Amino acid sequence: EVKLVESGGGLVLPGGSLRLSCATSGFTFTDYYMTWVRQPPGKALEWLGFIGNKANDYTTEYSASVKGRFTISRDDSQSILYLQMSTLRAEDRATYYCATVYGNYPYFDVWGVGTTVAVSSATTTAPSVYPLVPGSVTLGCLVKGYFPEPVTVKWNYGALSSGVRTVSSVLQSGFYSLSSLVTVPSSTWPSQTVICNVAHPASKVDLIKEIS
Amino acid sequence: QIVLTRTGGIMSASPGEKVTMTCSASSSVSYMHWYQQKSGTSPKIWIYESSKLASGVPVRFSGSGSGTSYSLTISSMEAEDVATYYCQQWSSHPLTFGAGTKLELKRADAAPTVSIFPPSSEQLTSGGASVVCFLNNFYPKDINVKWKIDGSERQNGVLNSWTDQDSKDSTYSMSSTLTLTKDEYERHNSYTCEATHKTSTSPIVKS
Amino acid sequence: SNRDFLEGVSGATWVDLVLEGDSCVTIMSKDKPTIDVKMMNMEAANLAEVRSYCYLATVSDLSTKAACPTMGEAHNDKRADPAFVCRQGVVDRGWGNGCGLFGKGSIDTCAKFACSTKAIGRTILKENIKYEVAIFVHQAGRFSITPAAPSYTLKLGEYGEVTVDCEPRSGIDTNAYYVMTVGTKTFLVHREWFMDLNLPWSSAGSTVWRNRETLMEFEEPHATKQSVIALGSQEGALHQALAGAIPVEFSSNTVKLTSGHLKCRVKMEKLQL
Repeated sequence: EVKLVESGGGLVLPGGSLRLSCATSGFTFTDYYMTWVRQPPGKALEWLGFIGNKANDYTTEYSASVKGRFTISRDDSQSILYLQMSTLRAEDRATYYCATVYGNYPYFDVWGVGTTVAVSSATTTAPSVYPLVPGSVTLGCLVKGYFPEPVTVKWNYGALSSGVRTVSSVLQSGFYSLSSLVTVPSSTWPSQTVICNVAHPASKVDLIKEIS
Repeated sequence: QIVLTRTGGIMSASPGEKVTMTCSASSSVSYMHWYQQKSGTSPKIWIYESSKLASGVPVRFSGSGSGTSYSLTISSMEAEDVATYYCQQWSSHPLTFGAGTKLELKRADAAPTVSIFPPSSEQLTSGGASVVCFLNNFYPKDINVKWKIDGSERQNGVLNSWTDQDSKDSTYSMSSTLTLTKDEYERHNSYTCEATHKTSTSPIVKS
Repeated sequence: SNRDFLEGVSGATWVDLVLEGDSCVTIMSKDKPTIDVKMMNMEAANLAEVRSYCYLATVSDLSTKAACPTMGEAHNDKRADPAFVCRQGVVDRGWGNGCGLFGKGSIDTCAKFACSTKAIGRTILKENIKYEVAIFVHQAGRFSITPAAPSYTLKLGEYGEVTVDCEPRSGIDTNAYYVMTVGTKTFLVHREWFMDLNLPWSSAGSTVWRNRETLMEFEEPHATKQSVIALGSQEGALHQALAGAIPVEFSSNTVKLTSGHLKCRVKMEKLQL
């Protein structure tokens, strides 16, 4: 079916630029209009702008919030969408979504994973993952001292995906902290591989740990 | 600009129960669309042109609306309907969304399965530690959590992490963490997690 | 008139003779009677089809699919049927026609293509060209001669008989020309000029007309549907650009020509004194 995979999210300083990509597949890109929508860390949902197709002179329209700051472009030859961004600030901090437009009366049907845009001058940091060992049985991995969000945790390389409870993360000391817990029969421990994958896109690292 | 102020900020609904959220608009309108976003997932189109149901959408959902007043209604609430619901307007420019209506399944209760984990030595190395209690699968959401310095209610350095309604069983989960120093392990001995809910007479303390 | 006059041959049982588009030849000798030999005519036998063009199509079964902007590429379902010719287009759209967004809507127009008149092109070679050769004696009768079977023995009864070997060279470059048939008039098109005409064309016993658009006008678009017509007869504008070719009669699956001649050995031997 359809595929809308955003890419090009990271941390940028208050004023910098960034070019967001939406590589698509599973359909005739050129034929359809296309749009960008951002979701702030606050649930609110902001449309940014859309861009027509070839036969419509790539007509574009932007929201008041994006006049000047950004412009959207279409790589019709490879089914790719771009959102060039400039002079970001506090408000631009969000998760940016890339959706196709459709219907007699337009609506954003197939959206995409989304991509995370953080705006601040603070510094990147590789987290401090520790072994939350059982003092059945419930374990987990603590993840503190890192910036910026988001981090990614897994168990058994994305295999073990039931009983998993990776909590949210809260700001403090200019730092994110998230926790995580999962559970399996007290019979299969430590008689099987107990590992928590933890990736940090900020400092582009990973830590294949193992709670013995 | 035309603002879509949504009626019913958050709400609960018992299975089989009929539910209705409202989309009030600060200006006349032609059509209204509705999107469903489940925690984590990116939105999904659900109701378009006021009342036409997207594909895959259960016939349980329905939308009415004309002019400035529009609404969608679930015929018989169900667990998979648990999510946030946004309304979009089209008649004018720019395109507008509402704030969203959070829809929660009002299910049966559950025992806060409390747990705890001692400070992993890793950070005890340079004066780093903090006790962390854990409170999985439990309903309702309402819950007071507390720690105590040998009888002393400690609040300075305690931040919590309230998670959302699990999709596989509609349950919750919370996480609390005390903090000031780490040189304070032998500096004191009695730690506590005094979790109080409505599924227990005596406030759970597994510490 | 062009009735040439020869003499058997120096005490021999043979003669080597030649004929034009019309000429005949009398051959005399002491003992044997005289024999008027004529080349009556030459015709092309059973011509095979090579390619027939159309010059008056019929357009039927209209049907134009549509789509606003933001509704992608309109696709006509008939686009799956060979008999139909389809031209995807574009048209203004907006509120006034059930679209919430003014812009260029997709559109796909389909129409069946049928032929009402074919200009059938045919071909000939050695294996089919006849040569009428009348023979008199002073009683007669005629016959035909092919590059395949050139000779021929004519029984003359109480007079005797005669073998007549031959070499049926012609004038036309065989396998270089074709027999075009516009309306009733038949013509002789020049190799390429034929398969260089811009018109709908069937092939070898084919039912598949190609290059069809040539005869049908896709008229101005129109949100709803789109008018499509077929062009008037070409017979006219086909005769006009086709008068330099050789006017001929395709009378009954055959073709009369002129550019021909035979070099024949007349074996008078079998002839009775």
